[PDB]
Amino acid sequence: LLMGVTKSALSTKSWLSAASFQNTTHVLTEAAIAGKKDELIGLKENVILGRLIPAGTGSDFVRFTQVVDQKTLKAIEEARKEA
Amino acid sequence: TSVYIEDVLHEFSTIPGVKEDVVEIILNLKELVVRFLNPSLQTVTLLLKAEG
Amino acid sequence: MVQVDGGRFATSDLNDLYRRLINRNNRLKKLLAQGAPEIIIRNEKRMLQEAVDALLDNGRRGAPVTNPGSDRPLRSLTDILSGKQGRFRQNLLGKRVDYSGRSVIVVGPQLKLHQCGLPKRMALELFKPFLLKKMEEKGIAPNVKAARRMLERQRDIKDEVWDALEEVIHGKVVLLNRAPTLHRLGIQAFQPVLVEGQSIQLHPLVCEAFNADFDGDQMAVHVPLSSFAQAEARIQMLSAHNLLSPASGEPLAKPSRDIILGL
Amino acid sequence: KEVRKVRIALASPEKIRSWSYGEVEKPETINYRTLKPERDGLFDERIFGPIKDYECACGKYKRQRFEGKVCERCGVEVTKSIVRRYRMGHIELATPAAHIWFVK
Amino acid sequence: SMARPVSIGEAVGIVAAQSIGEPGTQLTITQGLPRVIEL
Amino acid sequence: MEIKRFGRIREVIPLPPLTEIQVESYRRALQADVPPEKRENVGIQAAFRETFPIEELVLDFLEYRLGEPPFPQDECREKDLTYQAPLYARLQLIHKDTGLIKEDEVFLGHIPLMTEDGSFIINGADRVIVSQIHRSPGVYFTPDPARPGRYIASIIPLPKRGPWIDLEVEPNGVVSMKVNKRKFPLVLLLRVLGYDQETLARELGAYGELVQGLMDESVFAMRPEEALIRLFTLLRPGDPPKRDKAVAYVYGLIADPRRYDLGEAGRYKAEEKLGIRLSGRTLARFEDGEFKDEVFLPTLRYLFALTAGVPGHEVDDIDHLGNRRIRTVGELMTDQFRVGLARLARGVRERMLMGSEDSLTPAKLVNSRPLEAAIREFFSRSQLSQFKDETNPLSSLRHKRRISALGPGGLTRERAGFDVRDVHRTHYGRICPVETPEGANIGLITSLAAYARVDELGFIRTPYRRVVGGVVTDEVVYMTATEEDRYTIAQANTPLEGNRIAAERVVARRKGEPVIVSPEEVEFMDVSPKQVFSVNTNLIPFLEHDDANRALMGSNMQTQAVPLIRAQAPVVMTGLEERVVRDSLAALYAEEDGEVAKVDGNRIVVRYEDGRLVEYPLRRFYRSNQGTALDQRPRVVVGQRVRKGDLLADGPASENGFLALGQNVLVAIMPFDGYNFEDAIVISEELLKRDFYTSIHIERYEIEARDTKLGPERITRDIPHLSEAALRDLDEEGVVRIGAEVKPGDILVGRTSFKGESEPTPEERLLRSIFGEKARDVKDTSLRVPPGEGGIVVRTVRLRRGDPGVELKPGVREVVRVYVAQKRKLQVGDKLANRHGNKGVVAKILPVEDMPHLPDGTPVDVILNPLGVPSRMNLGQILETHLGLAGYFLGQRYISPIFDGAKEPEIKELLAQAFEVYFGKRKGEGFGVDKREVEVLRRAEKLGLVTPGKTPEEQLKELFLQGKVVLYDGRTGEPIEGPIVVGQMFIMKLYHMVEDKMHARSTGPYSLITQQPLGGKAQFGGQRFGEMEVWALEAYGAAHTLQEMLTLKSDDIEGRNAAYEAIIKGEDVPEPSVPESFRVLVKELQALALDVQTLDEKDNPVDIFEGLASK
Amino acid sequence: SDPVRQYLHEIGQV
Amino acid sequence: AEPGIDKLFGMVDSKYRLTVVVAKRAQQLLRHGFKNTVLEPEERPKMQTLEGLFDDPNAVTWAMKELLTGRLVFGENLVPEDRLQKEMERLYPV
Amino acid sequence: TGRGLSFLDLIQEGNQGLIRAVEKFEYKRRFKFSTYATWWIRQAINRAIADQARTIRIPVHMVETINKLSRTARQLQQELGREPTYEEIAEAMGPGWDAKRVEETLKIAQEPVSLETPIGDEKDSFYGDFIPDEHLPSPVDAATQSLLSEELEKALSKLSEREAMVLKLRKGLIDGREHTLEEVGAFFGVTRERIRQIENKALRKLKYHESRTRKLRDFLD
DNA sequence: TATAATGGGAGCTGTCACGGATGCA
DNA sequence: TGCATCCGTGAGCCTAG
Ligand SMILES: [Mg+2]
Ligand SMILES: [Zn+2]
Repeated sequence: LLMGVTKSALSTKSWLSAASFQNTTHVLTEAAIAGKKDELIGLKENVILGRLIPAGTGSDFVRFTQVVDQKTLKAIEEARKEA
Repeated sequence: TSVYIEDVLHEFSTIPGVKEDVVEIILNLKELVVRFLNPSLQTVTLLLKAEG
Repeated sequence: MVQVDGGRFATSDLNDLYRRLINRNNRLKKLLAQGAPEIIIRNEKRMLQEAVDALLDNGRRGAPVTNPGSDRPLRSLTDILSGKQGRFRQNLLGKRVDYSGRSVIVVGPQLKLHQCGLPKRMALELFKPFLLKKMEEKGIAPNVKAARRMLERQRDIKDEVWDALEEVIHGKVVLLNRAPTLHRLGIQAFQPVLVEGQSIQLHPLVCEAFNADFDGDQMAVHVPLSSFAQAEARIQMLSAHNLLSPASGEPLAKPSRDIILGL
Repeated sequence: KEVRKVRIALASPEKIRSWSYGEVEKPETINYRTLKPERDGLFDERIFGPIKDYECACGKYKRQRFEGKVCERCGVEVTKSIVRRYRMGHIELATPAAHIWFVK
Repeated sequence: SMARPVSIGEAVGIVAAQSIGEPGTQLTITQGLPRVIEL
Repeated sequence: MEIKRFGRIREVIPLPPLTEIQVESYRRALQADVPPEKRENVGIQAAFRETFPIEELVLDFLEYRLGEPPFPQDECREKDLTYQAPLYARLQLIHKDTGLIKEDEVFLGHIPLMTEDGSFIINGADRVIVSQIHRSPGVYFTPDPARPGRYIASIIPLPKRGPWIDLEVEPNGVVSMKVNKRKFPLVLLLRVLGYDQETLARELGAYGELVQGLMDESVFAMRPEEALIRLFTLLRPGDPPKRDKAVAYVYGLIADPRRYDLGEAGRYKAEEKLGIRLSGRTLARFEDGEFKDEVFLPTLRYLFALTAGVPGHEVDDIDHLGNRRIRTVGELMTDQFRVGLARLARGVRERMLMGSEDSLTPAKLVNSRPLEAAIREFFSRSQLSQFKDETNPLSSLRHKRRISALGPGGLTRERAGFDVRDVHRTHYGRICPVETPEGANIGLITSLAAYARVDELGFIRTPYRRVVGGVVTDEVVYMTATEEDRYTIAQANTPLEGNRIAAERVVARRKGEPVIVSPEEVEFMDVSPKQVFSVNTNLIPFLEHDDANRALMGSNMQTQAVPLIRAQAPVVMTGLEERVVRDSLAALYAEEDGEVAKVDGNRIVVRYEDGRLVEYPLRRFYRSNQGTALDQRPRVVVGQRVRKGDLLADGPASENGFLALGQNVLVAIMPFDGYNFEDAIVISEELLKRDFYTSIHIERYEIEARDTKLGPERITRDIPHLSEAALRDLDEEGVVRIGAEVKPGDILVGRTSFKGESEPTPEERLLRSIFGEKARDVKDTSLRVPPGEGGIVVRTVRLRRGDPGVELKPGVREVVRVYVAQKRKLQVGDKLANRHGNKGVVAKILPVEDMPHLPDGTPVDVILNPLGVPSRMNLGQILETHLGLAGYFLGQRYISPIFDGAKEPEIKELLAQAFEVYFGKRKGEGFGVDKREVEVLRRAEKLGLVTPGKTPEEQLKELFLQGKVVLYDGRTGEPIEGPIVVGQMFIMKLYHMVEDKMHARSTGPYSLITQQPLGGKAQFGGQRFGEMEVWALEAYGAAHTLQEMLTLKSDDIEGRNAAYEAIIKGEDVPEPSVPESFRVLVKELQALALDVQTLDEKDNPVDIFEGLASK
Repeated sequence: SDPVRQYLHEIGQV
Repeated sequence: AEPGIDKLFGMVDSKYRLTVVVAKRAQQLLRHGFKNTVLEPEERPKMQTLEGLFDDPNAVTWAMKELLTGRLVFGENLVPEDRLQKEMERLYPV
Repeated sequence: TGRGLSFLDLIQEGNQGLIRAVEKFEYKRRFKFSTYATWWIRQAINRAIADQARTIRIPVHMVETINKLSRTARQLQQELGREPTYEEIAEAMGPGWDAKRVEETLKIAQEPVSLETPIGDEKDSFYGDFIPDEHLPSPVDAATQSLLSEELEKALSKLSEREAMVLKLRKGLIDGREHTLEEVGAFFGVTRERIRQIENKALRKLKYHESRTRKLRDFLD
């Protein structure tokens, strides 16, 4: 099934995205009837919510990377080797 | 560098009996060529009084 | 229901809509208690339904509820939510922000690609809390409060505060943006160079990606605050780091009219 | 706990009443002489919250020592005035009325 | 923009939309932007 | 200096009074000069005669009268009053039963008066009523878009004066009349009009296939009363079909001259189109009890004949300027006056039932508040009532001469397609095809042509000279577009000897179509090329060499010129710059011949022939709507003899009576180290040195002190916790003294407001105890100077309550206005522009010793980039530069007419006369050719610009005739490797200045509901990081920067407080939190009965309100 | 469709 | 252009990972007052005020330079969070 | 119509008046019903208008006074050819009315304005969006208050534990309440005079530290 | 608190294109 | 099942105002 960009954007899973795009009342009525849950998968969702978007420095792929200097590195190494 | 006119409060003024505004009077005072003969001298205050 | 400078009151249309609803509902309750006939009770019930409709989505059904002596439809909750002026598009997908400025831009050909010219007085406000902290570090003020009261007046500003602002903005970058922002290159990060005057100095090579020229354009400035935001702006958004267009891969930071002409 | 999802659903009358801190019975807004909110109106402090932080309407309780107390003379809880941005009211319709979204 | 493999986490959708939209104001014996929208 | 003027064309007539479109309009509308009995049924008189008499008791209208203004124009502008005249109306109340008559003159409030220049003073602010173009009322025929061989006939009255009526021939064959969004068979209405089948068949049977569909046997069977009742049932279902009700409704729909009104234009157009005569401005009449048709049968006959194909019936071009008319100030004000009068009449009729019917007077019967408010509404909040654009005098002139397609009764922006915005052929000589805004308003806002004038029916007429035989008469005929479509009209430049056409073939127009035609076919001829363009466009010399897109930019930007303290008329004028000043009333002129008695900086006294001694005061340093100093200077001397129409005082932006919008600067066209890159402009510091492009501006600050529920706001010098350093320049009463310099943060007016009731925090209790000082009752609320503003205090107006002649709005004790002036010099970021569309920002101000300079030491003033020229196609500025070089050396100015200006041969001749002065002075002073000049000549003859082998002087002359000269780089002394165009160009400093634009904020005011920063420099607001900005940040992947914009910068209250605290303490900014606007969204959705719940990954609720909204 | 018209019709039946 | 930005991008599988590393290290430096730096005194970034060459206050500049030196180890799941924080505050107290 | 209440609202209130009239009507008087009906219907309509037509509701007698003021001003303007002053309006109102009273009555009669009033002829800007929020503290204000708390605690550390506690209790830094000297004496087991004395000496040491360090003066605004 | 009084009134005007529901042959 | 026809909804960004 092929739809245009407008209908495809309106038909997405995120009711926040759809209702902030267009046909706000239609989207909100159908979503509230269905009891829809927005999982906050896309950008517009987390932008509305003020959350850190899931791209770039917000991508889970790079989010949790740590930095540590070799001094503290060896220190904690011997520390966790002392038990 | 500086001009005081009696009974004139600011540059955007106008003296009665004078055709010029203070802006134009100052623009004319910008052309005054004042030669100091004494090289040690560094500030003069010319005084002008006129009527009629 | 707020008082304004002149002691006058401004109120939302939702209050008048709610008042319509309260009045019609109380009159319906009293009409029912007094055993009013069915024609009257029916009229009151249909008016109550219309009042609820006007509160929730005014203009949806029937004529829009207006204010007395006005053609302006009252702003209902549906109107508040939806539209280009609606809640989502106007205040959730985009906001007015602190630590931002706006000024007329100027050609500034002496800058290196990673630089821009930020006027002193703009940076004074754009970095005001950093400058307060640095004026406390250096001896220029006993505390933040005294430093701020010292900056408040424009004749109380001495040269040490300018050198302190220089120490403050060292290495930091600011975001320049020119509307309309048509692609990600409509915002770029530059190391600012404090200059006298009141004009922003753009670099020549970025004018093309900005669609900027110098017939009266203006650009907005934003100060990334956190170390994380500064890292983002310097690594990912620095002008000299975006030379090829993401749309075609070809360089879009390339020589322009005067440069091409001389060469 | 951190937010992960956002659910939107229809509201029961019981849930609408559970949101509400009081019924707006009068259509008045504020008094024409005192400029204070009119009781049981659209800006009632007893319903929606104190206009000023930790200060009930009449002024018997005016500090943080009483947070949660509901003044016996005026009926206003002494908490942060920010709650007047948050606390819902309600109106009890005599005849039920259709939500025009689900109609039109 | 870098002539190298794209880094994981790039907002590729937004980049695509902006890349397609930016020259729209330039689209003119030609069907042009109405054709682009019809597609 | 000498003023050489080119141009063979001699104009048989001068330009009409340029503001007459406003002046005559309002004068005819008011009829204040006509004695009442001799007034005509127009304007206010027509409105009164339309509203009266008022029946059921009878109240009739005798006459009206206007009084004298209670306060003159200057006092109105001073005290924020409306310049207006008192309106009285003599009304006699009659009892049709008794015969009693009680006649009284009731006072219906005030009506705003138009000033001398065609503007208005509404609440002290100058405003202009912009003319409105719209489709003329009448009867039109336009093709049905569905069926090609069918046509819709439209009947269109004045706006708000009746419904449109559409006649269509349906596919089923019957003719349908469509009114008020409802269709029915026209046959029923014809039967109501008294038409019978015999007359209809004998009147329309010539068209075979249509009268059959017209025939309806049942409708012909039923009587006129039955058909009227049936039509009422068809038009208003549910309403009981009472016979008197149906009579009233159909009458007020089709025949009531009070409820249905064609224009006078509409009546004439219907007559001219259908070959009929109208009794009045209605479609039918009510005579002797029955309806008598006047419009419907003619329109139906025309529609049938058009559908058939009968010769003599055409479709109508609805964008023809004979079908689009101009509603001027008089007509718009009259419409609003009629509506206010109708509301007053409703009140009168309602009171003619209440009260005691035995004892009543017109003074008791009339309440004027409807009319008062309906006039105030128009003048104060109409879209066509605009804040007057009085930057310079040409701004006001052009503003008054503008035509809007927008506004009440017209198109909204979405309803504008291409047909309206298009330049129609009939715009020739009526609407300027150049002067129009860029952007969404293009083709909707336009300007009246120079020679064009609006006739009494509202159509724009343009003049033409009569041509009989081959002789061109001096008699002019002003024609509408409709009448212009009848004649062959030759061009204005067609050659002549005396009054006779010279050429064998002339260029002419038939219905705008261009055609080469013999002198015997010439019926009329153009007056001048000027008549094709607006007043602003006619100020663009060498316009014939400028592409229209950039000519538009120059024409519009002339409006934005700032009056400079040393303004000059351009070296290359077009001829209109004197009439512009005159008709704009900038300058001051002598009434009759006489002799100057006195000359002051404030006034000029003249003794005329009549012996009477007349004194003219001079407006000195007044602030205009846009803060540009309107200021008159005296241009005569004591004892100087003057004639009628001579100049006594120059207005702002006027030099000796010539429009002086900018300055004449020496410009070199060359790149310069990238400082003119992409239209930037380089200027010499010598411009600042001699105060070129230096303008005086004034700003008005205002502060009120009113009564509170906590005590009186007091304007006072006693402000708590402030030093004498901060209070230095305040007088006894707290107001800044006249003449003191004020910087950002300085107090203009001191004010104390009473502190709001609040308990001191325990911190404040302990601090007050530590210091031993009472916390004052009042609070510093003084009016300080905004950031980036300031200057010199030149005026202070103080108004209290209780002092004579003053009454403020209720509650306000006192008002104070401070006026702060400033002498703005040119600086980087200011916008310059020439009359050809070349506009730029000052980017680099170089010291004189760096400027490209002539061999004789003369440095240029402005460096412009040739790269601005080729893609813009505005060579007129190049021609102006050449002629300016010539005139710069010859010491003379020129008047080059539009499309009849200086041509290249004559420009070369003047350039040679100038080169003689340039080079012979040197060769006589004892100097030969420079070595660098020889090198430049070498490279120039390599460029093919001079002939190899001629002398250096001859080659330099060859270059000079091309407008190019040798230029030394002041930084090296080495010459520019090529010859460069240097000359005098007229350049203006536009209104857009960096001191006005530059703004910056760190923290400031937030909005009430959204808790986001406010917007606009005026409110110290933040920049809008909108959707597309968020998109840019997303595509970059700057998640934390985006989250800062979303939370810490604007909406996170907790986070913004904590972030400011962390930055002033030296800590890293804290992790953000929930945006207050998202909380607002949640609560508004709850108000819409929608449960919105934030959830953790276990699907349990998450309270983003932290317990404050849950019991 | 029009509440005033509908109520006027309802009135016009008694 | 930031000095050695090409090598800094070569160090990582994702430029955004590079940015996160730089930002977290700058946070470390600010929180510990630079007493934890991996830069020798001759490698410290300097700025030119009227007094003289002073330590560059830009912790992000510092962190990029340290990353270039390579005495920093970066990656996911290297140490518990509280353990890292407490060991860093034990070595370099606040 | 056009008095603040809609046509249908006026119709419903008039129906209420008609119900009252049906209840109170006395056919014995031989009057047609419409007379008594009309009286009660007019009364109900006018009461409803006065009660509801204002956002800030105003008592009915005050409404009638304001409308008397309105008609007085209108008569004066129709007889003077100009709008009247407060003094002329007070004169025409007669005994007990002065210009101050006329002005205060006019001020009380001022109706509120809409926050969504359009600013500009385009549909982009509302009047409310230019109205700042004065209630919520600014970031600068909140930071100043927290800095004041921190500096006050700094200065209170320069005291002894007990003599800083006496000040914290007597000035509300603890409990939010200001304890009396007898209460602080009962808490520390000393005489009320003893607590007053150690409070005096604690404030003395604080004043000395202040005159020495000048760390709190900037907080006096 | 009483003479009788018994169904409103403004509309509004030069766009357009599409999607989806209703309405007829 | 197929069309006309009606209703509802959307129609660029920032500035100032
Ligand atoms: Mg530009
Ligand atoms: Zn209380």
